[PDB]
Amino acid sequence: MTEYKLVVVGACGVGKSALTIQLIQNHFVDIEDSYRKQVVIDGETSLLDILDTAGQSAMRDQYMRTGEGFLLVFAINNTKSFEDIHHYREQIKRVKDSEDVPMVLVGNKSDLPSRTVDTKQAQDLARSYGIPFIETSAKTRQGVDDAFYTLVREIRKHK
Ligand SMILES: Nc1nc2c(ncn2[C@@H]2O[C@H](COP(=O)(O)OP(=O)(O)O)[C@@H](O)[C@H]2O)c(=O)[nH]1
Repeated sequence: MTEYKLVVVGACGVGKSALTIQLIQNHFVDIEDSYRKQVVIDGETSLLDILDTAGQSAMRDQYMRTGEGFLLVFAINNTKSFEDIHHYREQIKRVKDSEDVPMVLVGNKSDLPSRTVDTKQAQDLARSYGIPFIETSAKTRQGVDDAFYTLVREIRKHK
């Protein structure tokens, strides 16, 4: 059976944990740093081993090296978190020592009316990196499966 090591990166408070909890435990409440569950994606059974991190040591650099795919998460009501995305992508590329690393850009908190990051901005950035962009809400579950499953699919095309 296939195991996919995924890493969810992004600034503090963007909803990395909420997204992962929603995926794995199917709920949202307004504490675990890692998660593990077997799911079926496009008919293939996959064990997802997922780490949520903001980069703020030995475990971290380790999980980056072996992480096979990365969700780059920002919140649509957090301009700084969007600006931080470049730093996260560059850091990953450095540690992987590679230019073809599976990634997906995730704009979370899409249910909220406060928006300071335009969808156009995010789409343009994703196009530049050559990766998918998915709008999500850990609260409503919008895009949650799609974000993670799309990443798994990026990992497959990569191999
Ligand atoms: N409204 C809304 N709140 C969210 C969403 N995702 C996370 N949150 C809230 O944002 C806060 C920080 O989320 P958290 O998962 O701890 O962020 P993390 O530091 O990236 O893991 C918490 O109060 C969450 O309930 C979302 O999609 N919508």
